[PDB]
Amino acid sequence: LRSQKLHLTYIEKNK
Amino acid sequence: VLPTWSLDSNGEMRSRLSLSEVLDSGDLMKFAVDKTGCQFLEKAVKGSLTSYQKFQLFEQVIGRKDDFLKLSTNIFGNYLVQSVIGISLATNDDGYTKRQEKLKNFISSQMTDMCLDKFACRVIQSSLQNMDLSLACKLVQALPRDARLIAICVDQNANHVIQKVVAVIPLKNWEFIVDFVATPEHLRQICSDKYGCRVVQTIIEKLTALTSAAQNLRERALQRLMTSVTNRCQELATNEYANYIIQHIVSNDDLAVYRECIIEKCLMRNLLSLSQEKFASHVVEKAFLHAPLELLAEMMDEIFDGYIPHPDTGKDALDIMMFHQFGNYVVQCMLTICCDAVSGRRQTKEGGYDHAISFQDWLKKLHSRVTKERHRLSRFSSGKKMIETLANLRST
RNA sequence: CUGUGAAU
Ligand code: NA
Repeated sequence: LRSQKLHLTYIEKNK
Repeated sequence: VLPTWSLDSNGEMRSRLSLSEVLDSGDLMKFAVDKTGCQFLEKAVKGSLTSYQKFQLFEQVIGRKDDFLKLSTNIFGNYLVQSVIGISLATNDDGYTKRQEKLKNFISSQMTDMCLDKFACRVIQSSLQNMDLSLACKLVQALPRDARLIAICVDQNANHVIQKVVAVIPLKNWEFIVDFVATPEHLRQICSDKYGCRVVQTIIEKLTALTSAAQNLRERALQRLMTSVTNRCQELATNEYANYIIQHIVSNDDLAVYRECIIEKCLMRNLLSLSQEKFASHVVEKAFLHAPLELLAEMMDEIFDGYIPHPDTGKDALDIMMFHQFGNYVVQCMLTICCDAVSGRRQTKEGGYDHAISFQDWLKKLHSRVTKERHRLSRFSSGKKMIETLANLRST
């Protein structure tokens, strides 16, 4: 299991 | 420590002693601070007492200020003080008024000092519970109104005094505590404390559970505290202790309007990040478990189609959470919710419309990812539980 | 036991 936080770019609801 | 007249030939306290001999000797203060002597007095005051025996106990235990404080702050004497206070409140003689009045003046003058003491705070808690409400409120009026109230809320001992006030005292007399904690400079420093968060939660629980004026008082105090919590819920949800406050609000149906505000303005568009937090992941779970179905659908849609996959590996938000030390519990929560709804253990109808097909669609997406990564998931206990969860559902 | 909270 990973311990570091990984981010992904958010997608708007209308996109 | 014990007087020599009370000792046998070996130096130990004489067995079978009369309570009257201790009362008439003037050496009660030695017995009350001794383990053996105070055990004797505790059992003695449990039996029947004459009129003058009660008066002797009232004068020697709760009658003199310096002796009262010395016994209240003693590891053993605090039990005798509480017993004598109970006997004093149960004896409705002519001196009843002056006794409780003097008891009130003793506690009020040293309120904060007794609240912060490991043993004297028990005397205050037992007083608040058993005294006349008019006299117990005067103890509440002796609580500090300034920054010293922070010390009382976050102290290991004094925090239980506040919670006792919240439980037995009318809100009108302790509304100032709600205003104090709801202040921005006080909310985060008290909610983020081990003992202060217990104070805040107890306040929320009491304000949630008479006249329209009393209801208006309860609603306006809860509104003020909820506004402050929602204004800082991002910092509170990620906090080691304050996360329990956000969870309790989200999990309480009587606070629905505030739950949706926390979900709408704090958790949405931050689900992937908050799911990988040690403390906020518990908040995300509670949000998934208690959000209205309309907001639950938006939370599901954010995890499934709300993030651009990694341009190199192609892994999306579900992949990251599924293999994170804390995010994996959020994925297990989503799967359990969908399996419960499909198998008839969770509510799927709202507004007279069955949303079971939405849970089926989310279940398909979760089931297909577990299938695609079953090789890696079968090596984790969290992956094994997801595989077992889907196996039970396909047994049916 | 893959992950957090009260004083005799
Ligand atoms: Na667990």
